[PDB]
Amino acid sequence: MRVGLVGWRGMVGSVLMQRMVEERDFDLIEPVFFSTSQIGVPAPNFGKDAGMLHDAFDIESLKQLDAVITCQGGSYTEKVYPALRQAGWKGYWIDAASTLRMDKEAIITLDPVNLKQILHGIHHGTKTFVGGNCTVSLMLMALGGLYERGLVEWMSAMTYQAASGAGAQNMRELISQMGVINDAVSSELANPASSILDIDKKVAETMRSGSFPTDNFGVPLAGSLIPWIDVKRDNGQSKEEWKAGVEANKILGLQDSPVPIDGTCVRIGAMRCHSQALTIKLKQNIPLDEIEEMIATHNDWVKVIPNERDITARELTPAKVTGTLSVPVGRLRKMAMGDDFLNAFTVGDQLLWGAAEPLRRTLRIILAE
Amino acid sequence: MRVGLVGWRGMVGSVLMQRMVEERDFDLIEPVFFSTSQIGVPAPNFGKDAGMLHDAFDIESLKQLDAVITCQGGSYTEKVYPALRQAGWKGYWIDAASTLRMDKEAIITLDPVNLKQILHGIHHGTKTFVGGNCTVSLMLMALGGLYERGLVEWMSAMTYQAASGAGAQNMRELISQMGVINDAVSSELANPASSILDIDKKVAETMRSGSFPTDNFGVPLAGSLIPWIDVKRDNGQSKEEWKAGVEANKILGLQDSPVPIDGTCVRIGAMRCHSQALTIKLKQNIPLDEIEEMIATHNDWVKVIPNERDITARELTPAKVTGTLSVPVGRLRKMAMGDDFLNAFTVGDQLLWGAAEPLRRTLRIILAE
Ligand SMILES: NC(=O)C1=CN([C@@H]2O[C@H](COP(=O)(O)OP(=O)(O)OC[C@H]3O[C@@H](n4cnc5c(N)ncnc54)[C@H](OP(=O)(O)O)[C@@H]3O)[C@@H](O)[C@H]2O)C=CC1
Ligand SMILES: NC(=O)C1=CN([C@@H]2O[C@H](COP(=O)(O)OP(=O)(O)OC[C@H]3O[C@@H](n4cnc5c(N)ncnc54)[C@H](OP(=O)(O)O)[C@@H]3O)[C@@H](O)[C@H]2O)C=CC1
Repeated sequence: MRVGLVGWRGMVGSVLMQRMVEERDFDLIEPVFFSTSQIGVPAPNFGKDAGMLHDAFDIESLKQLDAVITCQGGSYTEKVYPALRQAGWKGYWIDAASTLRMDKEAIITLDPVNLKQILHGIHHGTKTFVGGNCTVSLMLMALGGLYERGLVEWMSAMTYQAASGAGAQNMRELISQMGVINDAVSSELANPASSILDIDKKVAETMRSGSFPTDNFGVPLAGSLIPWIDVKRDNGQSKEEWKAGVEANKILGLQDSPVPIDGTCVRIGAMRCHSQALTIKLKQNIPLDEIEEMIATHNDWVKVIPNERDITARELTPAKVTGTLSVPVGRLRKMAMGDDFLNAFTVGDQLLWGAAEPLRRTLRIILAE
Repeated sequence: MRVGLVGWRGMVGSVLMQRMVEERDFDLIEPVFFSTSQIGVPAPNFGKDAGMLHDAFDIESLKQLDAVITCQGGSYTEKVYPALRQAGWKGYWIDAASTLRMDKEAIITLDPVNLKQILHGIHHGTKTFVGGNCTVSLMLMALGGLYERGLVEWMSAMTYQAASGAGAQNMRELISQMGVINDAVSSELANPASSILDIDKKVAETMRSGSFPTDNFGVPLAGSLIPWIDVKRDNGQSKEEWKAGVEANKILGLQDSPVPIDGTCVRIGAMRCHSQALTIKLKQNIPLDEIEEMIATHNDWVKVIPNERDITARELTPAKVTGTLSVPVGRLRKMAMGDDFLNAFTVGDQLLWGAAEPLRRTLRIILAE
């Protein structure tokens, strides 16, 4: 099987390449690397000599592939995908971009949750598989056990999303802002007797100055937060908040009687892990022990963290989860509103299960079929 | 009126002193400054000569006062208050500490919300007024218009709390961690050709190293978050989470039929502003227009922000709010769950309305009556 890799050099592409090498996926395929700016240059060697970098916009060369995994971006897909399908290409298009996500011909891939849907799609001619919004994937990887049993009446999700989710330059900007903040008061901080209010005044002024690097976020992120991600929609939601409801329900195949999912998506100063504080209304008053069981047994990556202070601080955080495929869920308890109200706090790496991993897994499933 | 000041030198006390100077509160009282570390030397001069520093632990001295405003802390209140009351002192004790908050002889003070209760208390013998938990005060300052009309059935609050809530040293630690993170990749941070994954790798290692400065938080805060604040309670709640409901209902005078308030309190890398994402269940389907008016007209500090991307990014954040008495609230909209489900996001400075402001206002109220 000849598999084309587009967008392998970017952020999500690099995590994918790294994962494909670790799982030795290249041993199972004939890799062909593409580029939109380094055509002709020798292709990267991840174990196999793939030759030179091909032209990512050459529909005719793309047509000779059996599948394509693209991490290039939405505009790329919009430009190339239509022309490629129209050229008669019937190969598998595995995309990280949100472009085709809601197309009737496409399946949002998150196999630990919807393997059956994916298989039925493969067995019935579906050739387009798209990774879901990073936030949706991480939410379902944590609560799949509940949704799977149709136990969720509705769910409010307040998120704490990492800078990396907006882009590599956004992550760089976050760390730069951190340095600028510290630079401004490094002397005072070194002086044990310095005034905290003096340090505070200086930090606020620094964050508010024109020199503070905010090209990418538009406003400060380090030392602050931004309660709005992506474009505004007519009902007042941001596109980020809207995606949760429509994507989760498509993944679960609940379009006919969707579960209401809503909340506020907030950008915080975390590097690359998204965390979510959920208010889950259950259709029944299930004993907490059984709830923890349903959650834990859903997949190999979710992890129920005991509702104890010390352990929660050490394991239910971005510092702990970053760079791993682990999806811890903690603070599980019934809420003051009633025993059919379940509180849950989860953390997940949005570059792995939230981006690269489903693409990886989808190729292995297709190969296995 | 002779008023003793205890804890005027610390973080909260310093914010209080500056506010008392700005409002010219000292022109209406005879201030007596107390110390827990050194006496006999001249007291601070915030306008008028106040004499020497008095022994904050001397019962006889405290008995000579008409009131005491203390920001010293609970340890101090526990040592002094009981003895002072047992000694027959009937003066007003205005406290920033949580010690007496749920005491049957104490009223939690947040006059823009419960002036009536405070006045009633003063006219009927109540001599102890305690400022509420910062998160409670900030939430009620933003949503008072709704609670005042008994329109809230329940509310789920997911917070984003600043380092200052934990203390001056915690704020310093947050900034130091930011510096350590930046230092680790400072050299390549600005080079767009360097691997963002390698940068991420180094930041992750740095945060995980034993030498990362975590003496106060125990784990990293900068670049991460900690979904647990204060000690665990027998149900699944942390003490911080538990406070919200009991304190809010006491302030509102609904202890016999309380509004269920619950959620997860999370510490994030902000300096001195607490933000909250609320899922508000209304008892009736009220037009969003009326809700906005109700919220906006409740007090002089709440500020309702249009539900638009750019204005939200610049107005509804700690960067905007820090060091000010403004309490913006935005993202107001009905949720997918139904027209009686209201989403809201608010930000407030936890050292002002969340700590110092209620104390000086209570003093002014007592002076007037
Ligand atoms: N960030 C996240 O957490 C998530 C992102 N996604 C999606 O994944 C897709 C790709 O995102 P992302 O990987 O962040 O995009 P990047 O900008 O990091 O990479 C995309 C392309 O930009 C080109 N490029 C230009 N300059 C550079 C450079 N200096 N270094 C490396 N590549 C460069 C490369 O193409 P070429 O080699 O041809 O020049 C690369 O393939 C997007 O559609 C995004 O929405 C989905 C879920 C999560
Ligand atoms: N931080 C926050 O956001 C909030 C705090 N609170 C409460 O306010 C109370 C006080 O907190 P906080 O103000 O942070 O306590 P601080 O540690 O900042 O100050 C308390 C006392 O420590 C002594 N002290 C010792 N060294 C110093 C120093 N180098 N500089 C200044 N003072 C020093 C002073 O007492 P002396 O002059 O007698 O030596 C001072 O009054 C607590 O009960 C807390 O729970 C309530 C809501 C919010």
